[PDB]
Amino acid sequence: NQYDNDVTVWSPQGRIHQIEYAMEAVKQGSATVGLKSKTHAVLVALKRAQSELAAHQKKILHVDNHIGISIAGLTADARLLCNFMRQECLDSRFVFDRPLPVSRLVSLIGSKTQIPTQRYGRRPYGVGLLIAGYDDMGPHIFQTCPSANYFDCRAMSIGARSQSARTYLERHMSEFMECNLNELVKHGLRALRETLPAEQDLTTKNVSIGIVGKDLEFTIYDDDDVSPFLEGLEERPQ
Amino acid sequence: TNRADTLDPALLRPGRLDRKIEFPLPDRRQKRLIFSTITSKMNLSEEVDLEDYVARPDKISGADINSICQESGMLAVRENRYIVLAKDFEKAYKTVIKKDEQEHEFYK
Amino acid sequence: FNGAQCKAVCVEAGMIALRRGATELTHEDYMEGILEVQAKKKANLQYYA
Amino acid sequence: YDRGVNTFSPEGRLFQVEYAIEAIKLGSTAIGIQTSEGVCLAVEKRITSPLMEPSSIEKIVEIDAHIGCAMSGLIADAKTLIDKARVETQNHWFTYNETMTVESVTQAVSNLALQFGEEDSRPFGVALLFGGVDEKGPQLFHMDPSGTFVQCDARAIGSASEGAQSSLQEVYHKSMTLKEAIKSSLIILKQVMEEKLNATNIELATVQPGQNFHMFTKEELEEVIKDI
Amino acid sequence: DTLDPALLRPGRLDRKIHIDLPNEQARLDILKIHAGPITKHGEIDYEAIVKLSD
Amino acid sequence: GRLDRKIEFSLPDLEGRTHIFKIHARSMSVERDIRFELLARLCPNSTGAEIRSVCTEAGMFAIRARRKIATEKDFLEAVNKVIKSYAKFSATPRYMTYN
Amino acid sequence: RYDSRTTIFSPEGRLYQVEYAMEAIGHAGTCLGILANDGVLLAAERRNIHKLLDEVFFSEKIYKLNEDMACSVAGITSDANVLTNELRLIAQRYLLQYQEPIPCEQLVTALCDIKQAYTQFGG
Amino acid sequence: SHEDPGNVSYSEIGGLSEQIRELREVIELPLTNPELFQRVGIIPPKGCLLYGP
Amino acid sequence: SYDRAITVFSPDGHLFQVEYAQEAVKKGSTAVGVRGRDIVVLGVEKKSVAKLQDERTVRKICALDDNVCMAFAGLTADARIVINRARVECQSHRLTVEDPVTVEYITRYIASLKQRYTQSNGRRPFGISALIVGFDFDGTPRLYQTDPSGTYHAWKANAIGRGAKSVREFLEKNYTDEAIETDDLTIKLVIKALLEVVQSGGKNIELAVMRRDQSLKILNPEEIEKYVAEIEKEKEENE
Amino acid sequence: SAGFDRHITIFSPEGRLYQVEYAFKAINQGGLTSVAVRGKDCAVIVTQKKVPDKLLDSSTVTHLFKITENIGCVMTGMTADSRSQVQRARYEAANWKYKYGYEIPVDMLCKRIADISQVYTQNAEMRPLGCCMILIGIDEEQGPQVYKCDPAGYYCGFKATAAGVKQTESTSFLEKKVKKKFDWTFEQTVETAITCLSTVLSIDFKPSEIEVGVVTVENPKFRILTEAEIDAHLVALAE
Amino acid sequence: GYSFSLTTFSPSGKLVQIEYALAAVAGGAPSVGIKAANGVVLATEKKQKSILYDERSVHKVEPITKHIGLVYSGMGPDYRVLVHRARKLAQQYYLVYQEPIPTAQLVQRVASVMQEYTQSGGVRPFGVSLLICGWNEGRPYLFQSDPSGAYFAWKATAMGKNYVNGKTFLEKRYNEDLELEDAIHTAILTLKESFEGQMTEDNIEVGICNEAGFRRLTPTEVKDYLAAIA
Amino acid sequence: LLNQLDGFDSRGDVKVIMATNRIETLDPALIRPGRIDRKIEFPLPDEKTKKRIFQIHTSRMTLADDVTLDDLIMAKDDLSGADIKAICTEAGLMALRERRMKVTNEDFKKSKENVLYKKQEGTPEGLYL
Amino acid sequence: ASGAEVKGVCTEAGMYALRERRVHVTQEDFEMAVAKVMQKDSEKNMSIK
Repeated sequence: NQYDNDVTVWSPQGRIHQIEYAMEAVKQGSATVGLKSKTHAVLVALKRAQSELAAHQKKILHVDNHIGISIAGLTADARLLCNFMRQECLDSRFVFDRPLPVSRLVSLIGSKTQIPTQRYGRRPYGVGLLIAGYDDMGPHIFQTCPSANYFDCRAMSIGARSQSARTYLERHMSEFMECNLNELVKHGLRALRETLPAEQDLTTKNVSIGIVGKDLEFTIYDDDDVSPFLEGLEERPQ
Repeated sequence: TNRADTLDPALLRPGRLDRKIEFPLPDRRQKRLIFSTITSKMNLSEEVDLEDYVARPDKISGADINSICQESGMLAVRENRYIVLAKDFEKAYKTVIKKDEQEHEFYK
Repeated sequence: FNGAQCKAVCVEAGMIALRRGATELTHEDYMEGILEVQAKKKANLQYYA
Repeated sequence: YDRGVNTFSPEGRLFQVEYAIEAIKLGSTAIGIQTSEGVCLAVEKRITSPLMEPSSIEKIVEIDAHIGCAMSGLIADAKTLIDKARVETQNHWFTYNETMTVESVTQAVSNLALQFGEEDSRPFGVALLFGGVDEKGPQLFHMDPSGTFVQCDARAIGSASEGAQSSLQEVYHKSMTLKEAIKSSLIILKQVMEEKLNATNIELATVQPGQNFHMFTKEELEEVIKDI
Repeated sequence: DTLDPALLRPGRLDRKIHIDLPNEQARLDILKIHAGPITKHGEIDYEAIVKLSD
Repeated sequence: GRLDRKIEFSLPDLEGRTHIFKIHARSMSVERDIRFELLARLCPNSTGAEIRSVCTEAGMFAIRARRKIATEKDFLEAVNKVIKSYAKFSATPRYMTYN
Repeated sequence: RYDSRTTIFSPEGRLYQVEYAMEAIGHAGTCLGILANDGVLLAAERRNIHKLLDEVFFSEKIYKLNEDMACSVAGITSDANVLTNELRLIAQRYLLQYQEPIPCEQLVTALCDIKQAYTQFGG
Repeated sequence: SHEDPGNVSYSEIGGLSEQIRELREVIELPLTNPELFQRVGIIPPKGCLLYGP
Repeated sequence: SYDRAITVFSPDGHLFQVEYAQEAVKKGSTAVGVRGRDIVVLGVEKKSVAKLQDERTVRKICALDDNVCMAFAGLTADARIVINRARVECQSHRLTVEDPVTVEYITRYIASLKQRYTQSNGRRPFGISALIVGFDFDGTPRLYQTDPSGTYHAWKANAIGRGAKSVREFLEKNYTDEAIETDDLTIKLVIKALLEVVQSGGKNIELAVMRRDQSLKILNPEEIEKYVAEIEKEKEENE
Repeated sequence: SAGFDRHITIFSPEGRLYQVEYAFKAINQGGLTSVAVRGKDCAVIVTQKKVPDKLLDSSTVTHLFKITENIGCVMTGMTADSRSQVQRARYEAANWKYKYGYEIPVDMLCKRIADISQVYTQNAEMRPLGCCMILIGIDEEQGPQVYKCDPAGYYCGFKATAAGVKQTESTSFLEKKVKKKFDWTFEQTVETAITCLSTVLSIDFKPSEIEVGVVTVENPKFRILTEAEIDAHLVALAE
Repeated sequence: GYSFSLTTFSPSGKLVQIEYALAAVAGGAPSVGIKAANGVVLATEKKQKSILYDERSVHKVEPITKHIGLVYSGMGPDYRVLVHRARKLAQQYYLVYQEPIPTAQLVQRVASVMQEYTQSGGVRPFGVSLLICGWNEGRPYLFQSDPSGAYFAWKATAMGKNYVNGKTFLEKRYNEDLELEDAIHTAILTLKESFEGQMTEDNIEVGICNEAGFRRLTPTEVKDYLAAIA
Repeated sequence: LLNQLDGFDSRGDVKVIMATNRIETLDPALIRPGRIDRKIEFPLPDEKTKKRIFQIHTSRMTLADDVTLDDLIMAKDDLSGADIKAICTEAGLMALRERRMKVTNEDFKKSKENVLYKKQEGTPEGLYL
Repeated sequence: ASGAEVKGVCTEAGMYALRERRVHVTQEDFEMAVAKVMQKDSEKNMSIK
């Protein structure tokens, strides 16, 4: 275990444990769920608070007219990659005068997060990105990792106790592809209501939904265009 | 013994050193003497020259000349001859402290 | 769950059903043996937002 | 082990930031309360000597004509953040002819609350309470060393903040008034301080939308204390 | 290795002789020593056992 | 089937120490006008046995002056005695940098 | 215990390299100067008085630094060449700047600041 | 000392025939006859060490 | 953590080396300073004459401007660096702003330099604590103190160095609102402070004053002898 | 001994450093043998290949690296250090050709490579390139040359030259062989190289395992032999 | 287990990493150098390990200018580095002043370089002791340096294996007044005191310094002179 | 001692005081409460009381009063009172050794440098300063 | 040295007179004994200091 301190050191089993520790630091964020149809991509996160009186720490944040990210883990690295993300967006928006395809942006994200994972003197980024976007070929739902091994999916979920969410995504990923926005969003929160312990229920102020559409600009919602989204439910099967 | 870190607050002293004499080890010209005396215990055919390996920088401190003698003569006892070759010297220079060796010859 | 937690879950299903004075075990008490957090704790949590 | 800002934990986490969140707790207390009438704020000085001149200890400083502050724990990290915060709001007024709102102020501070890096310096040791009046009325804001910035309706910091939060959640609700919150704050203060409450211990800072200037009460605070 | 180099001088012990991890003929011969009391048949694929062992 | 429960406890939270303040306040000669939550803040890590030491030390100050009605200051200087002036000697404080 | 480098302080607080540089002074050649008006003198002890040297240097401890100043030396020898060259260069830069000889106290404080620049920094 | 069971001879072992013969020359000889050693006149050697995995 | 280095927090939330570099200040020579209402006064103890040298170069009280005065404790080399940079800074303030330099500005500079020196990579903190006394704005007397952390902290009287708690306890037990200055009660208060020194040998006393319009005045140890004589006379008059 | 655990490049007591004398057997992890011979107006390199695979190629296993059009070399030890050293040699020979206008002599190239290895040794925080290099070339007014460059930066150069794994034995055969004063008529050189490797390794193998690099004062270009003429020399020494 | 590394002093002693470099110098090949009345003689002891090596490739005696000789006792790979530095530095002096550099100024600047490598904290010192000489302004000189940055001035000295024994012979044998030939005679005597028994035209390698300039002798006259010189 | 001192055989009112110099060899089974309640160190005193202890140890002898004990008072940084005892008596012993009633300051030098083996409190430090 | 390396030099000069054959003990015999029991400590190119 005396080899288990820095990024540079290969282990005698070859698994650099700083990467594993950054993964475990990602595992202690909030739960969040992102999933797409053929025409609309929806990512839904969960808010928490420091106390009763205080407001809730937000997760869905805006990036660009067709790009929005979810997040889990650290917040300084979150805002760091946010500023880098907005910067690379407005860079290509300046130069090429087009919106960015999502895949080259996430390749730039991996190449950005490569350097703090190989040299000495920076930590791997504790980060929980769930990226929704629109290139010419429709919605994309990508996820990242602190090991920069970014994935493409059709529905993922990261954060605390997000595995029951994954089971729900397994048993409805065939059903996801056909539907319009409303029941899609309520499938997302029929993942979030299983990301919670059963003795409490998802209220208004703790949930957040961000829709980007093929003709719809990326928009965040909070409690008021979410009060329409929260009705249309039954109780859990007790 | 080999290591000298045990005394001289009291052995080798002003006043105590009356015959307490420091004793180092012998110079070149001594390996020739050990080669003369211990190989006179074996039979020495009549002509296998012996200064040909003092010129090698063997440095084989003065017991293991008899190790050369033992392994070499008894390797001739694998042939059961009492008469000595130069092949005894090669086989007792490739089965003795040929490890470190020889070289390093960098840095002087 | 290892077999340690096998034993832990079934004895916690006993004990959770032993709280309220039920007549026998109950499926939700098995589940709360399981929802004895899978023995994974705590968190504070602080900075994970 | 954990020794160093560039190594995680087997379970989380730093372990340098956590030791900073521990290092907050030793500081003096402060209590700020958001009310739609305006944001009030209070602090304890913990005066040691009679030679310790009370008006020289800074806790409430003035960032803008409607943006106040309070500090915690280490003094000089707070001095750094206050200096830069003053500079950047003036830059906002430069390029926009308007007032940088308090959320934008605290995002501008927590851009480098954690820009800590000694190569390619240490994390800061201060908790901050921010009050101000933007276009949305009054605002009360609370950040931390880790940059995890959140809005709070009535946040208490530093020493004895547990009972401060508990007895604060006892009395507080959403439709409070100003002076009721002021005396409710100094009641919590003289339950959590050690010395006798008088003219020199505490200091208030109240900002109103119609009273944006002078976020302070100067020895009418004596009249406020003697009304308890 | 950890033996003191005062003990590595000959005369005391004459030579350090090495026993190795076996070779193909060595594995085969010690295997056929171990292949003795066996109710086998005409099936013993010696070369596959020795070559597939390393 | 013999020793199967393993009841857990550790250092008390804060309110446990307020309860022990109640306990070792009621069983000796103090005054009933004082608070304890400030003293509970002054004991981040301590034991109820050391709360007994704190109460007997406020009693030692209540011996020093002829006090059977313990002030808040008696327990103030008792905690100041135990946790900062008898933790080892007196001089882990004596710098501002903080307030 | 709290040894490792010149920085940081010891737990009382003292310094490590300062005292150990003093104890590096203690085993060296002995110098002195005397109380005199209308003149001042220096004394010095010859290290390595062996018979097979040359003595062609006229000065092994004295260094006539500007015109009207010399200096003896004690301690580790080869650091002093770096110091004497730099000191001569400081006084000569002063003379270049003013065309007046250096009044010796700002010379002394200049060399003290040169030494103190390696007392503070690390490592 | 006398807990020692006698074994089978070197028919159980193999692939060390060089070690068998040479280590036999360094062990077995001077109690078979110590006087070929004294025919050449050399004192017999003393011991060896075995090593490896 | 451990007592190595300045960048790591403790497991309970402290910086060991700021507290540990305060110890060298806590074990140094004493120097006090009070303000009268029109004349300011301070001085150091422990002249510590070794019978065979000059002492005009070892002066622990200096000035940066015609309005402000210095003092320090701790080790003297860090005082030499800070004073050298402080003269430059006071003159650079004179370069832009055409005022006489306010004391609060130069103290903010000293504390800011000291703290940005302490934050950085492996730079040893300045183990001093200065006293910065001056009266500029309408002749208003001020005195501030420093710390290795970098906390300027305005007082009305002060005591540092060895046994500073006892010395400050005497200023505590003296410090009357009346009257006033009245430069005589202030002179006698300096005499009582130096009589309240850790040794008060009578010859190791070094004091310098400023009457808020003048420059620094170094006194003469015969006037101080008559001051000690009238202190002994008042001590006899107490009986 | 150590004790000091020899982790960085410092001086140990009595008196050596252990990093370079650990680098001297980074050659020995290569498992490879090289022999160079200078007798007369020719110069011969010989080095075998250890290819167990039929899926592996045979052209790109070549260790003979033609540095310039008149200078060849061979490498042993680990491969990455060897190839990087070879590109440094090519770059610096081209730098010679650019700066000085003519073809580099093989002495200055070995000096420059040794100096690069010494700078890699003098400054720490870089691995000391654990490979050994043997050079050959023809120079006017000096005939042919054979040189050796060490990982330490100790160049030398001499008549019969060998480095790798088993070259105490090779230099023993070359002392027992370069002692008779006969001339070396180029097939004497090829025969002695093949038979010295054939007595050190004792294999007596196909013409497809060794590589032969020659240079001669009749065609000063570096030249690598073909399977046919290698077979011709091998059966020409077959009696 | 201390000192380690180069940035911090011992509790009381000296710079252990410089003492170890001095020990590595003392563990090196022997040499001797003698300052006479008109010239300076340098002599080294250069044994090949095998009979294979050539004696025309590596050179111990090495000129710095046309009138300044220089030998060492240590490691050639560092020797060549600081030789090249001294070359470039002496040619820079001759650029500045258009005059051949004096030996004292050489020893000052070379000592400055070696001292700069003894500074902290990642580079090791040289394991090289020099013996610098030259004939500047009539009187010839002889300057020994060391890895610690220091320097001296000798009439005759030695460095390497048995330098103590060779020096005790130098104290007895040498004097103040000789010529270059008698200096070479006593130099090969004191080198032959400590070298191996077979000393030939190639095991030694000798350069001199007349006032007419530096001269590096050949194996022809070296074999002519040491053909049983006494 | 354990089973008798603060075991049974009811305590009541029996005062027992134990005293040491060091605490390392103490079994903590006796250090624990029940058996021993209060833990009381003693600081080696400040110079403000060193002046009185040096005065009173010198209160009953003849002494040339020009000499300044403040050298001795400031010098030894961790003096006990046995130090002061041996100094204030041994200086008079060095003076009355050659039958002098009053003591010279270099007899105080001889006294203190007898009393402490290698009186090493000057630099370090010495050079605060 | 600490007291009687005087006696060491005297004894080893008597030993030099013992190996040789003399009855007069000159000063050069004592100086050879000084070379015996005074060298090591020796060793220069180490003044530095």
